[PDB]
Amino acid sequence: QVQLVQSGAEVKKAGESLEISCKGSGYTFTDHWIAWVRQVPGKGLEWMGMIYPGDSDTRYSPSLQGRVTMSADKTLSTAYLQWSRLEASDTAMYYCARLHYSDRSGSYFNDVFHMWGQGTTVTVSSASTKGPSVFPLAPSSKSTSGGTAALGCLVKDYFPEPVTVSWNSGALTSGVHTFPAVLQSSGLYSLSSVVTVPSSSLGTQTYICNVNHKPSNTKVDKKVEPKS
Amino acid sequence: KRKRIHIGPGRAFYTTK
Amino acid sequence: QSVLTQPPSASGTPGQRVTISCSGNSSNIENNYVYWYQQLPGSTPKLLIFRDDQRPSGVPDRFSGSKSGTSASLAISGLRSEDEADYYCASWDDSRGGPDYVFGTGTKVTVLGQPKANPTVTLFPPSSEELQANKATLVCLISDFYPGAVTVAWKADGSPVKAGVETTKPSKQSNNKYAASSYLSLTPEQWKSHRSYSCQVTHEGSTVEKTVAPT
Repeated sequence: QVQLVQSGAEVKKAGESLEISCKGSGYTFTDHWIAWVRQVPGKGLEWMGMIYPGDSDTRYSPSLQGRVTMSADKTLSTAYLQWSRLEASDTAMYYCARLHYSDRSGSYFNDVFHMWGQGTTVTVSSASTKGPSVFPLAPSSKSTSGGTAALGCLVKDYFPEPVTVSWNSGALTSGVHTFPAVLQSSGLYSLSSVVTVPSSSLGTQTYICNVNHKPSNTKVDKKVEPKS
Repeated sequence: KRKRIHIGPGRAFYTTK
Repeated sequence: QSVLTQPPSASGTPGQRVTISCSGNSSNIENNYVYWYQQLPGSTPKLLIFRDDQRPSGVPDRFSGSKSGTSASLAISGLRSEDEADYYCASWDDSRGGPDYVFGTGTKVTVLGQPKANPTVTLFPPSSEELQANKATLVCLISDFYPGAVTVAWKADGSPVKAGVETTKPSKQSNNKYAASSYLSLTPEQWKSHRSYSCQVTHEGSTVEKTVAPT
């Protein structure tokens, strides 16, 4: 059983050093190239480059800034992805893959990434604990559709997750859509909660969204109105 | 060694060794 | 340069057949080998084909690879609900003095479990009170579409903007259709300066557009 087994999740802060590993067994580890592949949550696969355990020759993807490197121990038959100083955008899934395949008729292919590791998930946070700001998403002509209107609460600039939302102290529970959070380049989160309501009632009913963020112990109430 | 990678028909790198 | 271009999404009815293009250069696919990978949600990529059209033992023959010239294709026959995954092509680029591996942009394959539906867009501009706090954000809401795959694109006046955009992965709802959200980050300056900003959403070949101005 040819096997590539990786080291396991790491949660880190921006600026800290890190190593992850990939251990081949049940073959002559020093025979075949090992490569590293990165995948940012929701984005696709990227080639980072490769290492040759035999003589530790490496070839790096043209866009590896030189903060990230590769190494190989002939003793423990293991390969390493290394960082001197992690930053926010290092956050991804990292797989290792060995360059070799053999079909059952003994044929020998030297360019084929058949065997993969389970991945090492790596999280890097670049942000302190911040309670969220809330801003109203007012209903309007452009917002109303027949006898129906959308209004929302923009809950932004918070860390860490999660936040919770409710409308009119829970009394209103339909039809309420609270979307998934988005990660900004500032290291902080945002999300939007929207409700559709009857437009006949837009000038007589009150709408208040309720925002609760436990890590920072903050509660916020915002009244969402039309515009005069 | 067998550090040889064959990238296509009649095309290789690390041919030696 | 160095980018293998794949359509963002593709689709098929069950038992039917879908194909994915993979488009590159003379520096890569034309003369160099090609490989294909399947990536199921949450899981490790699996090699489906190597050296243009060979499939490792253990892989059905309904996966079929072809290549001609500057491009290549992955044929998926006998379309099953378990084929529903992300597909990536790859090959070697030699623009430099050595063997660089490169993956394609990726293709989301959904197996039709219902009928197609185009999305509805609602776009909110920045609120007065966010402007007072000297910040600005445009919120674009994309809802009730199938399959669950869209491309969103923003424009200032009529030109693309890629600064400060993030988009959510689509997820499923109380009409069994997908919804997502996109955010554009701006300065009150930027917002005030331009004629309009637009949020624009492409879905299985159809484009919808909603637009806002600072007035």
